[PDB]
Amino acid sequence: SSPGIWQLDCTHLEGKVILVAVHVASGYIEAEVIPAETGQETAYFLLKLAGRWPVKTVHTDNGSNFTSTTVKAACWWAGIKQEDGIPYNPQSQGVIESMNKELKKIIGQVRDQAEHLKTAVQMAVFIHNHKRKGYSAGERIVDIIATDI
Amino acid sequence: SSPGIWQLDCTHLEGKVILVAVHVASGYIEAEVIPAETGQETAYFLLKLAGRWPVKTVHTDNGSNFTSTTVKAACWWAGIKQEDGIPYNPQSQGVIESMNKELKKIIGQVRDQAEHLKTAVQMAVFIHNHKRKGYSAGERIVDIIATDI
Ligand SMILES: CC(C)C[C@H](CNC(=O)CCCN)Cc1ccc2c(c1C(=O)O)OCO2
Ligand SMILES: CC(C)C[C@H](CNC(=O)CCCN)Cc1ccc2c(c1C(=O)O)OCO2
Repeated sequence: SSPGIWQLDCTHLEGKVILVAVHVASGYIEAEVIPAETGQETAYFLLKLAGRWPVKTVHTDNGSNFTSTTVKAACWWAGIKQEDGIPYNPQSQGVIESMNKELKKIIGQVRDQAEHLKTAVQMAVFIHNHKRKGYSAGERIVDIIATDI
Repeated sequence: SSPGIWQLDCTHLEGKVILVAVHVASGYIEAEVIPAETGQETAYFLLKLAGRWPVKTVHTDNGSNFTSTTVKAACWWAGIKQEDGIPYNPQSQGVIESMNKELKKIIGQVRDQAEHLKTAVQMAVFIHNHKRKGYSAGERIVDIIATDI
């Protein structure tokens, strides 16, 4: 069910890891900076996400997170169906690749306004979610979910 | 105005600080655990919040955060109108007091399922936002904002 489908995405910058969740139908994102991708960090990120939006299904970003007993525990706790992130539809790869490039571009544009990478990432999330393309990703996710309710 | 109005709230547990943002019209919350309330932490919290929901006005929780140059910078950056949290309507105090008590109750109910307080707080956010009272706070915030769009 489209309103509840999210995709995990992990990208790298400044020797750190940026963990991203994308709401597939809208392009809306949430992101955090972590020292490295672990099952524990991914699990905690999902708990946060699921308390904020009605997360039904998550396409996990890799096999280690898919396998992680802590990720499995969090998905159980939060009522999330854990699925693989295998792009059966092959355009899914390019969309995420493009989003990572786009996010890094925005991060570079704001980078000098913040001391810490985590702050620049949140500024980039803001800009991404507010950008009109016409509705913004923030507007689309709200409309999609409201219609579903 | 109503769709974009949030209230900051700071409460204490286990020698730590729980920073809460409440969407006044719906009762929907976002929360984080921090070692202590500083302007820096409050500012960062607001940047995160504003990238995720259309935050127009924030009733700050105290005068130190209202005054903080870092909080002011974040509100400027994110297009947030910073206001005081003075309850001209005196029922506002009791509503927040009650929410803090309610949150702590839920935290106590989940506390043994997580090692770390921050995790229990996110579990409590989840339970709070999903609880049907009939719509949940999560459903109400989405409806309110969608209608506004
Ligand atoms: C709001 C922005 C224009 C300036 C804030 C204040 N920053 C500055 O004024 C310094 C910018 C000069 N390079 C950024 C900020 C807010 C809150 C934080 C931060 C940072 C950050 O700088 O990363 O770290 C964690 O908590
Ligand atoms: C999902 C929950 C039932 C179990 C997770 C795994 N926890 C356990 O199984 C231990 C439970 C001990 N009572 C909780 C968890 C997930 C992710 C984290 C955590 C914690 C946490 O425990 O606080 O800390 C930071 O990152």
